Amino acid sequence: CDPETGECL
Amino acid sequence: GRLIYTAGGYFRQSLSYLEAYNPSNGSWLRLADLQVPRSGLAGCVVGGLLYAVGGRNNSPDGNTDSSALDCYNPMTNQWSPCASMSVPRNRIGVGVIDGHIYAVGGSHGCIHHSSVERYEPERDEWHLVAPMLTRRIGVGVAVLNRLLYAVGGFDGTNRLNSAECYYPERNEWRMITPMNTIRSGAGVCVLHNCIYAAGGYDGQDQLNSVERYDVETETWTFVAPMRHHRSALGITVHQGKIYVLGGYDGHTFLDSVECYDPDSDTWSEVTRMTSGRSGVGVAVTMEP
Ligand SMILES: *CCc1cc(CC*)nc(N(C)CC(=O)OCC)n1
Repeated sequence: CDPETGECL
Repeated sequence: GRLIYTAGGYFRQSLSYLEAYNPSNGSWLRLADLQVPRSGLAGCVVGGLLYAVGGRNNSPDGNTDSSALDCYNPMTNQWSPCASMSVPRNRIGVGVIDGHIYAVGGSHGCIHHSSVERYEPERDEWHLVAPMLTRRIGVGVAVLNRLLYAVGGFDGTNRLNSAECYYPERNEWRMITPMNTIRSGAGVCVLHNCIYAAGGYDGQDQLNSVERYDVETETWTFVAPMRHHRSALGITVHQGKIYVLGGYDGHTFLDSVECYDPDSDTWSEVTRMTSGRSGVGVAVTMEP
């Protein structure tokens, strides 16, 4: 996940 | 009779929620969903209308960056499409100056934008203005004294502590003093002559630190940190207090909403969102 947003990928 | 609106966001997938918080009584109201789910969008208000700008739909079937501008009227509880921007802009920042919306930065796939465009509601038209000196996605934007500021973000290679200001009558951007901390995904707002930058991600951790830029002194000074570290938070100002909404802390999609009182230099928890989420768009307007 993207550490800034939490979103998958 | 003013509410804090939160639009979109992410939790498992990008969301279409529109919910409004009333600081006067602590209530939340669920209102008409966005027509298309989106996270990494920005919200703003012009002439009583709420706008949702940019973002990306990160769905089970794929990722679609958005060039959309959608208009919500609280008097009818209806979303209407408005003119789309020149390009998709995920993790955009927006600011309103003299009735016009400035859309700044953001990404389209691997493209990290330095471009900036301006919307005129009276003509339902966007036009490109001078680009920023730096490409910025996850950029925080705020307006103070009819000047537009773009703070932090990520340029495609590095997360940034830099910031810059746009002077509309000269159609020119100039660097300002950099922040004391690298922040991409911070919440940026204006309160009493200062531009605040709260949270974000410095390359290693989601931050709880908060710093403010005094436009008269050109310095950045830390204030009290938030209780929760958060990145991709929503932020707004209402009756002289800053409100931060949600975000990601490296573990949880926060439902926390904290409120900063500048007179006491303290943060307090004021309500929880109905469910945890990151990447929301936030703005303040009349009750629906
Ligand atoms: C978005 C799904 C997710 C979140 C996080 C937190 C960063 N980690 C992972 N893992 C470790 C990878 C994985 O198995 O993802 C499957 C979707 N996933």
